[PDB]
Amino acid sequence: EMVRKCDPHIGLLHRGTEKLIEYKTYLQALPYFDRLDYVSMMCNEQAYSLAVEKLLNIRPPPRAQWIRVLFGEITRLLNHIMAVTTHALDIGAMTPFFWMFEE
Amino acid sequence: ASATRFIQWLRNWASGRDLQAKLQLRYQEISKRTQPPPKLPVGPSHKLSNNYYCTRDGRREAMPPSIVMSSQEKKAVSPAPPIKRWELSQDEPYL
Amino acid sequence: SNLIEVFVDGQSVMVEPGTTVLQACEKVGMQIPRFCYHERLSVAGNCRMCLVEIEKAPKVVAACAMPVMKGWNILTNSEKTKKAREGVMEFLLANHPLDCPICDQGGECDLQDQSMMFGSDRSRFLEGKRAVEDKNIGPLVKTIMTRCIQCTRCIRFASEIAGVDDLGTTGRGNDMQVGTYIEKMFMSELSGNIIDICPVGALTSKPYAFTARPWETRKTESIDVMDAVGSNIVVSTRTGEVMRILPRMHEDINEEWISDKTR
Amino acid sequence: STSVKPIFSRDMNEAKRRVRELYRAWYREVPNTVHLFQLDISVKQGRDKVREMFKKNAHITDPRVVDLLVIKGKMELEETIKVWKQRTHVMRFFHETEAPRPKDFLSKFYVGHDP
Amino acid sequence: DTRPTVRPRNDVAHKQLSAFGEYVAEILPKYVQQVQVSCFNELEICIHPDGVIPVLTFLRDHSNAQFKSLADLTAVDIPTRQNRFEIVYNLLSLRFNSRIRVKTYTDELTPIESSVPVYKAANWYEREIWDMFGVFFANHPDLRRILTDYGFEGHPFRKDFPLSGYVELRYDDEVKRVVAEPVELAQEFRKFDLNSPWEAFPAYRQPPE
Amino acid sequence: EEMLTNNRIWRNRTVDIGIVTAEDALNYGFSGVMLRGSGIQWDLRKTQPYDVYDQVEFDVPIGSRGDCYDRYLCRVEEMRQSIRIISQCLNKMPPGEIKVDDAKVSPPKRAEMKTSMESLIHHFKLYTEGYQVPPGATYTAIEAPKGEFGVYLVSDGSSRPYRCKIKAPGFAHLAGLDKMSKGHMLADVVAIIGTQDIVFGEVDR
Amino acid sequence: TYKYVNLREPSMDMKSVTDRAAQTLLWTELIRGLGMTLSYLFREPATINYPFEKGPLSPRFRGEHALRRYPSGEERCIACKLCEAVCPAQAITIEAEPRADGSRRTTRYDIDMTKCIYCGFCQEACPVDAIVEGPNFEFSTETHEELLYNKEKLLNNGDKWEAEIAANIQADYLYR
Amino acid sequence: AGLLKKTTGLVGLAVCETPHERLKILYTKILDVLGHIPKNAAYRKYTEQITNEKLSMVKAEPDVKKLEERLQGGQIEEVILQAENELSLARKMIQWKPWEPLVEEPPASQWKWPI
Amino acid sequence: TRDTQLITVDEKLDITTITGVPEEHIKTRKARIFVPARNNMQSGVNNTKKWKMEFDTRERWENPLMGWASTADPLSNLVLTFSTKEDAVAFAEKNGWSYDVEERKVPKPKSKSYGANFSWNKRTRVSTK
Amino acid sequence: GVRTSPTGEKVTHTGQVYDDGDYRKVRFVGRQKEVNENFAIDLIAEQPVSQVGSRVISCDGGGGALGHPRVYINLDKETKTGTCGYCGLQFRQQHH
Ligand SMILES: CCCCCCCCCCCCCCCCCC(=O)OC[C@H](COP(=O)([O-])OCC[N+](C)(C)C)OC(=O)CCCCCCCCCCCCCCCCC
Ligand code: SF4
Ligand code: SF4
Ligand code: SF4
Ligand code: SF4
Ligand code: FES
Ligand SMILES: [K+]
Ligand SMILES: [Zn+2]
Repeated sequence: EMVRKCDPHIGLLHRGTEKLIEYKTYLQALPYFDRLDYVSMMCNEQAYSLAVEKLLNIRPPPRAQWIRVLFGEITRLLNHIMAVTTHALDIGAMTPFFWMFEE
Repeated sequence: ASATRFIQWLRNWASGRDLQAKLQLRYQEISKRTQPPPKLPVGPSHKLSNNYYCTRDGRREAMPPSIVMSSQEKKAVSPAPPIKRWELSQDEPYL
Repeated sequence: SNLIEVFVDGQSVMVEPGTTVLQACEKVGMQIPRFCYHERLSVAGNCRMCLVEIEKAPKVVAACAMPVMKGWNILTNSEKTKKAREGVMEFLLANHPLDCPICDQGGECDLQDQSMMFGSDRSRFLEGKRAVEDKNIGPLVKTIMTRCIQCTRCIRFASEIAGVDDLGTTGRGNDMQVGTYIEKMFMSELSGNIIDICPVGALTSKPYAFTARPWETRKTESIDVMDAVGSNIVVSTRTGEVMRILPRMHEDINEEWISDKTR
Repeated sequence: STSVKPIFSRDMNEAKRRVRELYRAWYREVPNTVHLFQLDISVKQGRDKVREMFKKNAHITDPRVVDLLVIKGKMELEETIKVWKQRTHVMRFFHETEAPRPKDFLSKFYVGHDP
Repeated sequence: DTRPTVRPRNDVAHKQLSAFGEYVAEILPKYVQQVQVSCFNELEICIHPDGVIPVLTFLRDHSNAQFKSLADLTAVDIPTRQNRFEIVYNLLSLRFNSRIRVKTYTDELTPIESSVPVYKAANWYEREIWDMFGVFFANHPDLRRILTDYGFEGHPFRKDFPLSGYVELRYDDEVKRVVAEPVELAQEFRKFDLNSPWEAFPAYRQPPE
Repeated sequence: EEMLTNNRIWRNRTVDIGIVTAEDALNYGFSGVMLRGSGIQWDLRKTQPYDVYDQVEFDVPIGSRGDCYDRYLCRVEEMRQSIRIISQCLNKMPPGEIKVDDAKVSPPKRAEMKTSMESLIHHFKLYTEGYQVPPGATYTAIEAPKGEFGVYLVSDGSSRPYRCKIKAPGFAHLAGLDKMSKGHMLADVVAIIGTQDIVFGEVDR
Repeated sequence: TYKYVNLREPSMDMKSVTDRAAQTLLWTELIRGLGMTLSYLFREPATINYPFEKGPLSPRFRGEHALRRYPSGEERCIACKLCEAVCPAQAITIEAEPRADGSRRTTRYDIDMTKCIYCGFCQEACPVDAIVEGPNFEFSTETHEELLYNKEKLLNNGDKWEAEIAANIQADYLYR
Repeated sequence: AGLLKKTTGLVGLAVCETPHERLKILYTKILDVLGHIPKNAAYRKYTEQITNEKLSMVKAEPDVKKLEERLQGGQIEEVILQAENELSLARKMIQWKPWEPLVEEPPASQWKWPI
Repeated sequence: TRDTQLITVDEKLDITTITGVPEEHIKTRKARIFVPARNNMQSGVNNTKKWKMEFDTRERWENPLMGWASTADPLSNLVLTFSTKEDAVAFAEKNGWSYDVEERKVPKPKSKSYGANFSWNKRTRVSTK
Repeated sequence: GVRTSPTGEKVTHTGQVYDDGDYRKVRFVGRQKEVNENFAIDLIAEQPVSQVGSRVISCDGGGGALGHPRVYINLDKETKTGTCGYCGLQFRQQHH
């Protein structure tokens, strides 16, 4: 049970996202970004929005920026609960997953 | 909230924290599910004068990239000034 | 030889005498906004959307009608030019009906597209709007004339292409109405082509009414066989069905017109 | 203009060496593949299929293209040898389910509009 | 910067990044073909594909650069170009808090040199490019498909590959396995023509032909 | 933390497991906690700030041993700092509009669309053709919970992007699993997968 | 600013050394963890008694699609096809023709609910509030075909759910 | 100098007991390597200029913590590693010879965008 | 100059075998290289600036269940953009497609005079403005 | 209203019905053909014509922002009733 080599085989969830986006409008492509790191949904939206705004050379309003950061940090809590409580479950600590998934 | 006084002590002692102050089950302190109607503000461009779009058109202010060089005793430079060393937090430097 | 020299945003273009500011801007790749000008119709100069600033001149000139003069520098992207376009578009849309969802011209309307590119993003018109009667000019052309922007392209086409002088303007001012005054049919072997030239949804095809939208149609370039002229056409197909026939420009045959039978 | 960076082979003679070497590796590997994947084909059938794939491209004369085809083949070998593939992947070369498609004018005419 | 809706401009970065581009071009004339800095302040270095290792190593290791992190390595298919594939390297310098984009080109048959010697992150990125675009990176530790199915033939991200592909899978009870068959769609993908006939951005108007 | 932080079993499973050096982490393309567990002082919210992250105060957790235990502590402390940020965002939330007041990009309010001709036109075009984006190419990155998340977006001037390459932090982290798992048992590899924080929608795309 | 998560050195006085030894030998910290699980045992569970109790929702919830009517009973839809154009999944199919009274109305309005991503773009795009994602989420089926919705299905859903749909719009139309 | 650091803070990086001596050795090594590079080459003219700056600061400042602040390269061990990297790069430049003119100009419209 | 050590290949470029395309969708497909016609319903000319490549239309049929439009042609919605006819022809040739080129139809320059509307002796006189 | 075909199948508001020889009506065997009984063409006709005292009237469909885009209808023709292109409501000008 000592690991000599690891060969991660991926693509079992490759779903031609980047090609599909070229057949969609910029707005139509945004939901694809929620479904990438589907544990940090609003964070992925923000990156795409920032890129498009930069190309558009526009600026989001101030209140929207504060809302983005607020929900970006809520989204960080959502991700770090899953990361911590599924790291623990895989290691055998089942209980914390249930405590924190209620949050 | 419905826990008897003995049970509150037992679970407070075992955990070690006053759990009744910060309960994890929401009760009546949440917001009402029916709220008064809103009235939202308007943007800076909701003006009837001095609001020509040509003065507030970001897309049209975007220019093609500058061509610094093309095949068609200076001091050395860095991409940007060297970064500033971070400072330890004064709230709690060591966890 | 006889060519004169003019400048479009500072770039030199040599144009034959009699050429218009508009036609000069084409030779550098710039398309001036337009609603009334059509290259195959007579000049009218009534929409005022082609207005463009000439450097060292205090008045904007209608590019569609003003010949170029030697040495003129044409400022197509100046503030004065851009503000003139926004003002004109604002007047055009003031009494325009809110009909884009129910208007078959949606997605292929020059008023929509030129509003997006050369107009403002909002309205300051807090008044009521004009409404107009609908006029029956036959079974092939549907008239929702509240959408008319009074460009007089239909009037000019009928007189100068079809040879029929049945379309005109009745009244004056905001109440000026394009039509026949009397109840008449604009029936002709070239009647349908007023639908194409009309930049708005005022004139539309009755057979094609409501069936499709511009973006969902695949364009196939074929030929007409109803006659021996061999008019070049476009066949718009959606989901394995033929929806409409449109002209395809060929200078040496059909120009940009087709017959009603073909259409 | 015609001067181009090579991939491996500098001439078709050097490339055709790699094609033959690749055929050798495939020919040895079919017997194990039938045994390991527990296929219901014969070793002759598999070796015939290898010959067919090598025959399809029997017209090429560009050293660079032949190098890429050899590269792609060798990748398929690593997959099959290491059992990264599965029985469904190995048996896709034989197109068992695809009923024979007509290949004469009249037969195509009776069924559809395709050339 | 008092226009509410317009992105602010930062000229200090534009002057800084522009100078560093002159710095690279002067130091690496043998490979640099073009240097450009954008309106939103990003520097792009465009190089001959034979300077990938020299240019990347210099940027990684030079004391006035120190781009130690390869954030991304990707490709773009532009069919009209005779060298249809544009290889893009995006690098991050933590020391100077800066980013630089390096661009090069190749075609279907011409290999590019693997950057794994410079950044060990490039191993998988280069595998993805091969799998998705079909570009071969020479002297790679293990070049093989990474995202596509085993036995998948074709390079999906090329602009000439159909969106829904050429084959589709199902389970057949006769052979008791998953089989691949030519693709037939109950509802064909509907191609919408959205581009407007009227120009939108004059500043990018291409010179007439 | 009572259940895990000082638990000798948890520490045994995570301490000195998956040690990644600062130098290798950079060249292998790591980001986020993977770098910060090794002692690299880097958080894009502090160095390349976006939105209003420069108007909020927070501390970046940093590791010392580069192990799965330090990365556990960084993530758990990052949760605390997010609560710190949320408190500031709640109290300094400004009034005003929420989308850019430029209706050639952002849709107008439904009331205006039903009353004004310009608003309806923009609504019609924004939901059919969409806004046209000037030609260009940008790499835009953020400090996502899992690391640096970036998009290489290419515009041809039309309303539909030409190319969109997605940089996912897990793509590089997974490629480092072999290096991170050298001289370890099967159960340790299970832990190394978790400390990396891997979602395969971003790794595959 | 930054903080160190694990860069503290222990105290080497005998009392501290002895205390750590007790922790090692008497498993104090492990016993501590058992207490937390014991405290949770005497806490009220967070479970709800579904289906007799339901999870909270908001008026903005995006659920089963419905086609609405004006108070007259006339269909709100005018076949503009904006929903069809914005749908990121190409889940909507529409064919229209002039009705016998000359109205612009649909002959086909099909939503493939196995293509839908329930994004709500089609209710944002609609200029007449005709297509809405309703409140319902309990429409699971025993077959795929039952999830390919046509115009009649979507109209029946509107007539089925109109009372709830209208009230939710009344609550949120000022935010929209 | 002062009291030696217990740790640099970076995993895999070891504290150097002789920082100034090591830096002087490496920077001097770089200048020797740069001598072989042709004079007009910009790599020599720039690398000399920055390296001789860094060398002067080491000789001027005895204390390590003051030296780190002035060098702006992080901990002194981070600086030493950077010196080794530049030395490695210098030796590679001699074989690459990037001071020579451009090998080949690109195709006509290779860098044109939009197309 | 370039010192990679290069080879000479005098064969024409053909990449059909390394593209993964089925044989049927190469030999039997006819490409069309054209500049799209201006939509006669609009006067803009920005969609006539670039060459396109399309393929021949094939059968679409009604799905028995819902009446949708079903197809078996993988190249149905494939449209490529090129800056020039030469670039397009090269791309088709290397991919082994048969092609037909149709030349660009440019609007002819014209004589436009607002004065002619008021001619004294000519038929260009307009009877209405 | 729902009228039934000679086969017994219900006809829809789009006039769709399967003819006698169509095999696709087997999908309804043991199940049902779902048809909405409220035909919008019949219900709009029930609404009375509105008498107004102007040449031009506006319609928003009711509810303000909850209706349809505001349009103005000309009532200068006395041989017909002005109809809304969105809601189907009819208006007539009342002889002054
Ligand atoms: C007085 C007259 C002379 C007679 C003197 C007699 C000797 C008396 C003093 C001896 C002290 C012995 C202490 C107890 C034994 C120590 C065990 C030990 O070695 O621990 C070290 C071990 C190891 O701890 P570690 O973390 O230090 O491991 C590494 C060890 N070093 C660093 C030294 C290499 O601890 C454990 O055993 C952990 C066990 C994990 C599983 C725990 C499950 C939960 C159990 C909770 C309930 C426990 C109560 C059960 C009661 C059952 C009732 C029926
Ligand atoms: S003519 Fe154009 S702007 Fe007017 S309603 Fe029709 S689509 Fe809208
Ligand atoms: S009906 Fe059309 S073509 Fe005629 S004047 Fe009005 S807008 Fe112009
Ligand atoms: S909710 Fe989104 S995906 Fe679903 S039908 Fe509406 S627009 Fe399409
Ligand atoms: S957007 Fe609304 S009105 Fe337009 S077709 Fe869709 S449902 Fe009908
Ligand atoms: S185009 Fe010149 S006034 Fe109309
Ligand atoms: K028209
Ligand atoms: Zn109405």
